[PDB]
Amino acid sequence: YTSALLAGTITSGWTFGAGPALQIPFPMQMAYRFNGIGVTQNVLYENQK
Amino acid sequence: NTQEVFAQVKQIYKTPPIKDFGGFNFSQILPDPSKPSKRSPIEDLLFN
Amino acid sequence: RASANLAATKMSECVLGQSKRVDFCGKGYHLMSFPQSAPHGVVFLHVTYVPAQEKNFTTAPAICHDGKAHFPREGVFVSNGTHWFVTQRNFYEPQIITTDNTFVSGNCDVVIGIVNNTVYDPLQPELDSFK
Amino acid sequence: RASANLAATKMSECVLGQSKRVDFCGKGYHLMSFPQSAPHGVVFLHVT
Amino acid sequence: SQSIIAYTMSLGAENSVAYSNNSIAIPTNFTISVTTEIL
Ligand SMILES: *[C@@H]1O[C@H](CO)[C@@H](O)[C@H](O)[C@H]1NC(C)=O
Ligand SMILES: *[C@@H]1O[C@H](CO)[C@@H](O)[C@H](O)[C@H]1NC(C)=O
Ligand SMILES: *[C@@H]1O[C@H](CO)[C@@H](O)[C@H](O)[C@H]1NC(C)=O
Repeated sequence: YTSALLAGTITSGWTFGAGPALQIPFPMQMAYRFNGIGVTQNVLYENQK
Repeated sequence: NTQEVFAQVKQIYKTPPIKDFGGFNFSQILPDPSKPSKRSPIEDLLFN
Repeated sequence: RASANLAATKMSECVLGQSKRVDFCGKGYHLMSFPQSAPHGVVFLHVTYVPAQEKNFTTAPAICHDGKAHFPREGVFVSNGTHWFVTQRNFYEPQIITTDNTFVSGNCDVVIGIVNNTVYDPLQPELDSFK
Repeated sequence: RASANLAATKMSECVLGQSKRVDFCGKGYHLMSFPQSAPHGVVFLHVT
Repeated sequence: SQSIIAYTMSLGAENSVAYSNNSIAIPTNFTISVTTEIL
């Protein structure tokens, strides 16, 4: 179950928790998480590595 | 209590074998298929 | 008493307003709620929102148009095979990529995996029609 | 049982989504969480 | 032909999703559901 939760988190964002699982690229997910905290997403794409 | 804290999803997923995650390296919390208990090594330290 | 305090918090959040806490007011995206009274208990009906009918799309994080990277304002770039569109995050609705839909930030050599395309402003056809 | 209800709430909010409650999911602005199993318990790794 | 059986639990259906670095699933339809909850 723990492995399933980790799989869903790292491949689907939070969208699997409310309905059907949708794949999404991982740094795109990180961009949405910065948009969650009031940071504009272009901060991430300049500084990824 | 154990069921209501863990049983939250109704499909069992799996990560793809390719690790093209843009630079992130989740090698320490992913399960390790070289062990009879398919656990991450963090879980192994927790159990030891 | 512990159950009663939990039910009180459920009424004070899920019913009198909209909560963003996932799986606090039922499974899905929460919209609203109604209470009903039962002998020594309460029964909530949560009205929630669940999407369906998903499709496959190719994406790109940014667009280098004139040497400048455009980032989508709210939503995501998608491509259906031939063109590029901006859509929001939870309903498929394509639009033409505008100056109104993106904004300019930095130079397009740093971001990994940018995709060349065009950006339509309404202002050049507006000027050239009068020209 | 009280602590287990707290754990289930933390699993449902910190892991499955992104909460705005300050210091619910660890110190700092919350980004995400990963769970790990443990003997009779769970261990969250909050990324902030 | 009815009788009593014993079995190992099945946790749930296995479901592998096609992850890539450049693919996004976007919903098109939606449903409004009502769920009950008793306290
Ligand atoms: C992840 O980190 C471990 C620890 O050094 C390393 O052995 C492994 O090769 C890394 N994986 C990748 C894909 O870089
Ligand atoms: C997206 O495409 C892949 C392979 O092209 C396929 O396996 C997958 O089922 C598609 N997604 C959907 C929702 O059909
Ligand atoms: C995605 O992975 C493929 C693997 O073949 C790689 O060639 C491609 O460069 C990756 N995409 C980006 C944007 O780097």
